[PDB]
Amino acid sequence: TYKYVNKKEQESEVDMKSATDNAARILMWTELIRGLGMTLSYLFREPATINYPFEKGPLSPRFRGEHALRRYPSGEERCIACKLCEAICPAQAITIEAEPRADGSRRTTRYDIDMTKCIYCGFCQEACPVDAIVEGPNFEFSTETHEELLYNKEKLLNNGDKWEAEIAANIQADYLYR
Amino acid sequence: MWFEILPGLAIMGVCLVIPGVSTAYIHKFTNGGKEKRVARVQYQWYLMERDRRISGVNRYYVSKGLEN
Amino acid sequence: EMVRKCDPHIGLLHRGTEKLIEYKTYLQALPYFDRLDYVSMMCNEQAYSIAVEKLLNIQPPPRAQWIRVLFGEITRILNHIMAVTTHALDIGAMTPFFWMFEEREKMFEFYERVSGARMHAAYIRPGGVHQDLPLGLLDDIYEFSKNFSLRIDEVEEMLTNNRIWRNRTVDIGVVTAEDALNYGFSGVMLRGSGIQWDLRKTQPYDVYDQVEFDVPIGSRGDCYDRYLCRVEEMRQSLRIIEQCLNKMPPGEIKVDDAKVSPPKRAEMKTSMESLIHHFKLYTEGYQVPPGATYTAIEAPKGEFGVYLVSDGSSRPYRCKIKAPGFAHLAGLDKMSKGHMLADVVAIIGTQDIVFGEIDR
Amino acid sequence: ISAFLKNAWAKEPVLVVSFSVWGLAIIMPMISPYTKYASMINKATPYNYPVPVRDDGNMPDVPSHPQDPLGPSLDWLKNL
Amino acid sequence: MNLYTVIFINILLSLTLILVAFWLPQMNLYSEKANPYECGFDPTSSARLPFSMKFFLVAITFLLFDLEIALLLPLPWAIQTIKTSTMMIMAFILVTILSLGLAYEWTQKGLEWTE
Amino acid sequence: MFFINILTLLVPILIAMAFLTLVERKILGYMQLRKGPNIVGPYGILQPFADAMKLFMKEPMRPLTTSMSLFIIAPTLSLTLALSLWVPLPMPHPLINLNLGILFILATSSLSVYSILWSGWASNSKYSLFGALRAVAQTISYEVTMAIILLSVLLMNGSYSLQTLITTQEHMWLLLPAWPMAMMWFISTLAETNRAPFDLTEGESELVSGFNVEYAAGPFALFFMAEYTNIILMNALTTIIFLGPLYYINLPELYSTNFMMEALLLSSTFLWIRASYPRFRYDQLMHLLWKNFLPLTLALCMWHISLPIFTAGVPPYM
Amino acid sequence: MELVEVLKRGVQQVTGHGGLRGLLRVFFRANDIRIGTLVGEDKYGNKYYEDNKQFFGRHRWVIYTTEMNGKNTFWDVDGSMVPPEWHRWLHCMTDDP
Amino acid sequence: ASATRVIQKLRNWASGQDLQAKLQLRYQEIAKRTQPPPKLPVGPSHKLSNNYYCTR
Amino acid sequence: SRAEYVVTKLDDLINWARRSSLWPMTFGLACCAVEMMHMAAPRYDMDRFGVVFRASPRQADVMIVAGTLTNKMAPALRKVYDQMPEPRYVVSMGSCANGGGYYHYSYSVVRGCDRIVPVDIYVPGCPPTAEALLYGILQLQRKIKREQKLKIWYRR
Ligand SMILES: CCCCCCCCCCCCCCCCCC(=O)OC[C@H](COP(=O)(O)OCCN)OC(=O)CCCCCCCCCCCCCCCCC
Ligand code: SF4
Ligand code: SF4
Ligand code: SF4
Repeated sequence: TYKYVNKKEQESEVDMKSATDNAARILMWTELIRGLGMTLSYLFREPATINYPFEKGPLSPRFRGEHALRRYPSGEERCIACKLCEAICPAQAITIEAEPRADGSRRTTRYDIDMTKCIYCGFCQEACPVDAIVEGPNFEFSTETHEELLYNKEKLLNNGDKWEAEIAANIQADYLYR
Repeated sequence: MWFEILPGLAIMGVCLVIPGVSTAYIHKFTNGGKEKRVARVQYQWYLMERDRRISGVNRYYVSKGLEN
Repeated sequence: EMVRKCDPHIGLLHRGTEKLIEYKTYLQALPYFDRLDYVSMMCNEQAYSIAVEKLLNIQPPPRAQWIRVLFGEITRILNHIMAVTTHALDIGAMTPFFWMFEEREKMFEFYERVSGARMHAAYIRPGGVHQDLPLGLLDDIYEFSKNFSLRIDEVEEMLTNNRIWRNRTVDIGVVTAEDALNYGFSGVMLRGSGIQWDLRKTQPYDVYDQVEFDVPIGSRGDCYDRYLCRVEEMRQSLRIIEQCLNKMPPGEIKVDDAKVSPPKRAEMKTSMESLIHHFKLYTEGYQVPPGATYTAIEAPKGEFGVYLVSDGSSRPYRCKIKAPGFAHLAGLDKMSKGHMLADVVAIIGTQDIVFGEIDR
Repeated sequence: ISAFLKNAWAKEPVLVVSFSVWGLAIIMPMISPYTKYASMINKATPYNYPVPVRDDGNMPDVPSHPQDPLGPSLDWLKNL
Repeated sequence: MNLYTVIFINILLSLTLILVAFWLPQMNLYSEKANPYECGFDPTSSARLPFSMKFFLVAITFLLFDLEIALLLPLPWAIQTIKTSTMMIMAFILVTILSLGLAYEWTQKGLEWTE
Repeated sequence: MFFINILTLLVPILIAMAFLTLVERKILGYMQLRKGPNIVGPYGILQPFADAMKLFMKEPMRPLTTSMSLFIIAPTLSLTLALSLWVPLPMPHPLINLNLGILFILATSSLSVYSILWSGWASNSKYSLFGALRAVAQTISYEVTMAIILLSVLLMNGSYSLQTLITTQEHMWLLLPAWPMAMMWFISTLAETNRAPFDLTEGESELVSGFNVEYAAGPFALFFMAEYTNIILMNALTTIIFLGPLYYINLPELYSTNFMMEALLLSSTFLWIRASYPRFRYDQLMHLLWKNFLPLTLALCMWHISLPIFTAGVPPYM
Repeated sequence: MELVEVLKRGVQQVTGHGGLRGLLRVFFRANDIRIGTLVGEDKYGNKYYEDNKQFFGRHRWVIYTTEMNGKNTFWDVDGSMVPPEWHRWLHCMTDDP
Repeated sequence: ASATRVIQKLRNWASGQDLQAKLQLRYQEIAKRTQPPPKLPVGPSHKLSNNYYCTR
Repeated sequence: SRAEYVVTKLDDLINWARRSSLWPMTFGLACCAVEMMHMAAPRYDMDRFGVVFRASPRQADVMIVAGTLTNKMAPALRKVYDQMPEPRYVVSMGSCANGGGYYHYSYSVVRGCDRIVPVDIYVPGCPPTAEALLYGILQLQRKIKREQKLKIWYRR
């Protein structure tokens, strides 16, 4: 079905009353006083803004931000260098170089993320079979140097040891959906 | 909120009030308890030049009366 | 100060998305579509998903289709807010922008609660949908929809019966229907000239046959008619959101075929089959058969199209993307004849123009 | 023509007002009685000295003093 | 001399302000910042070239209407004359003549611009 | 003491400009569902000083294609005229009592145009020249109506002196006799000063900041404060002419206070109007202000010539 | 009437931060006065107030410290100082501090 | 929510229609932010029998 | 008291001015500009901080590279940065501009605005939340707050 937006049904009915009304629309700007009144109404409403550093925007557990490399509750490193977080990374941001650890364990000697190539898509954390790399809540990690945004294993593990108290909760909230 | 505009409006108003009261009081102070004379025509200028030359001091705003 | 010739030299958001897509998989290539038209994100990935589904001979389930059309109409309201308010900024009226970008922030909260991204949510996948929407979200969409009518009424009160808006849009950008068809326009640029055409009606793709709405059509091809058409498309998208909320059936959100769509996170931790399938899906892909398609949807700008070419491999061989805005910009020179710099500015704003899809 | 003016009061009411006010400005001076007191008031204003006149001995209607009965009584300007 | 003084004061304010604006800050001049804007790219020609004006007839008739203003403006003094009928008729004639000229221009499409 | 009078007339007007900028931003904010500046001061009562200081620390631009003489001289002229326009203003007792104040205002503004019109030429560039020619068109549009409106309004005052309007309005306003002339005067004050919807010379979406695209520093700041000073001047003129406040020879500060109130109202109205409407077109402005305002203006001038006569209301020459 | 009641509410706002010292310490430092309920204090100094009668961006807020790790954040404040236990509650991922 | 009942009147008159019911902001009519856990359902092809991939 | 202390406080003042009033440019190329608009929008209002746009680069103190920078659009960016009058700052916004981003390996992309303009502050995201861009802008404010120019001039 369709409908017309600017098609007059039919014309040619005018008397002195309608002429007066149109001539008073003109010469008084009556359809402009309505815009003035609208903007005046908006002057007396509560503004939608927030004192940002002190009160902030609402986010959800699914929110995907800064990355982190997680650990088990035993402190054991949770990644195993299965090397598919970089298989699927559609920006080729992730590199891995892996070896046995001298304990006899599949673990990494390298986990880099050029966060200037990352598109923050979540594919790595929904591809990891062990919930090792995640995309956490921190969106406030701006820098004054390009080289700082090129991460490695130690920075990601620092993030994990920092944000575990948040990431564990976000995961607890969002699983049963993923 | 909209009452957070009243500070700037208040500075603006206190600043727009001064040019008037200031001019009035400066006029009264120089000319002396009197509005500053308007001389739109040559007759008023004649009156003021007269009152200057009556004073004994070259000031048109002493207003010598019936003590003469 | 009046224009005798227009030569748009686009090429300044040309990256090479099509070649990179040829080098990526079908899932790796999805966020490019979010990033092509970057104010109508979920519709682009809806088109891509539909095309890959057609190549796979697979359909998603009811719930996924319903939430897909829901978020498609949400994208329509996004981009129509964007277009209308940017057009107004260009013409001089700046308050609708600030009034409606709050509503867009609420919509971004919907995106960020469903996905984890305000804008570039890779939520519409080929096999249905990634993640089921959380508890307590349809209530919020309802609470938004019940008041968005008032918001759009405020904007329409400001600048429909106005004189400056009318004098600045009326008899501007006039297009004949034959000229529109030959130049290759689509969507609103057709319906403003009075061509009864909408793929949501003629070539319905998810559930649009199952939901009712009206298509606004214009009698003059001026900017004013195809402004009111956008306003009424926003209202009708709201009408459809009402229905999509009132019926959102239970069930799986992605295709229950683990050779195309990945399994549940716990199913890939007790079963070996589903782990194999996780592995191959997330490292190699799913090997769509050879062939080709052209699939088109009503993007909020017009006919967003994708011509995919394939092979037994897990990657695409060619993926051209039709951009509504390409042909509009081609017709810019025709529409600006006897007009001025300001009217040309308004004509740019009227096409619902965005260059990630044009240059791409 | 009544229909024409009915149409013009809707479309283009700015020129209707203009012609109406033009004709009114031209016609209303002809109508009022107060129109004639304007020249009389402009005449009454003494911008220049009324120069006295020599008593020939044949000037009865001319006064001998400011506040005599004779001369133009300006009481029509009062309580106009 | 009061008015001369006020104007000199404003003049010297403006000039002292420009002096400060120029000799207080720091400068790093080079040819790529001192060349005309034209929105990121370079100009294809000079700006000291013809800009066709499409309201020139409107400009000239504005000049003539300015003279009409100059003729109408003595009216506040013309009203304190004793006649108050000759001035009425003559001002009526002047305004009506100007309106007639405006109407002729309007009908002949002089107020429209040269497309 | 005349120099102290100059101070008391000039420095508060500059603070008024500076805080009008704040008021503009905050009113437009709250109309736009946001809070404007509330950070740099308590409620943002230092942002104007910050802007000024930052503008006077930036390096000025002396381009190569420019004509440096006109370039530097145009903002000078702009501010000088904006600040000399406040001179004869009776609030109620003026600084300079002229007998032809309105002609002084008219000529001063018609000369204020030349700041825009020479800065645009001197700044050798395209959008600059566009802004200049748009200023030419704007002035062509509004000057005739401004003059004939003002003539018709003072045709019941009896003089061009601004101080006589106070006695003309001792028992009434000139808005009820002349509300149509007041409408058209308001919108011509809106076309003058290059204020929205009749901006059309720094029309950021049509032109990229016309007649200022090549100006960066304190010169641009001078243009800015000239505009925001002429706004208050025109509101002061509207409220001296039509919205005549109470004189009360014993209480002149009452006149000053009511003048303040009405001027603030009308300036806030300018800001309101910026927030509400879109922009005209500089040919649509001509069509409006020739084909609607000038007919009615001439007709009402005829009316206001007839009216002193057929009502016996010819005013006095002093 | 209600004007008097909002004036009373403003008086309470002015007079619920200690005194003039404590009021200016919050007003020059956060540009707000709105009083709420103290949810809890952190191990650095942060305060984490709450007032659910406001709308859904201001029902929760922070008042930072003046020294976190020897940095003098009395003026130089940043959102990176909210630790993760309170980040989750402040960005409204929970109703559970 | 707090508009002192006369400013509410002013804005509802200048606008043209009641907006205290249809507000731009959100106070308590929104889905809250910590929720119960779900139990997501399971589509067909989980039949456990009479379900061979060659048939579907 | 001391000339060095007076110089320090004067520099604090000039930094306060340039920090409380930094006028960005209407220069946005891609999706990231939408989040810049959202920062301009009511919720995260920039004019609250004295950060209002100006269209001309000469009436501007900072430029925000909100989008993908291509080989065809780099001369224009550099012309604009040049035309900006010093003191001037740059904010690279988004992965496409910090580095090459999702279009790093393509034929028509410069792999960072670092190669064309000197960046003061990098904001990551695809897109960066306007919350995050705002954080980066306040971080640039903090960077201006510690410039110590007149101090070192005295110490020359
Ligand atoms: C006793 C008998 C004799 C009596 C004689 C008197 C008879 C009555 C006279 C009434 C005349 C009133 C003056 C009307 C002038 C306007 C003329 C007009 O028609 O409107 C002009 C313009 C046209 O709009 P449009 O729809 O395009 O119609 C034109 C079609 N040709 O429309 C516009 O101008 C709108 C564009 C300008 C918008 C600017 C924003 C205005 C905002 C409103 C603020 C109002 C505040 C005014 C306060 C003034 C205080 C000083
Ligand atoms: S997918 Fe997970 S386990 Fe495998 S390499 Fe990546 S982070 Fe490590
Ligand atoms: S979020 Fe996406 S782009 Fe970023 S590292 Fe993970 S897979 Fe790569
Ligand atoms: S970083 Fe992401 S959001 Fe920003 S321009 Fe690039 S693709 Fe768009």
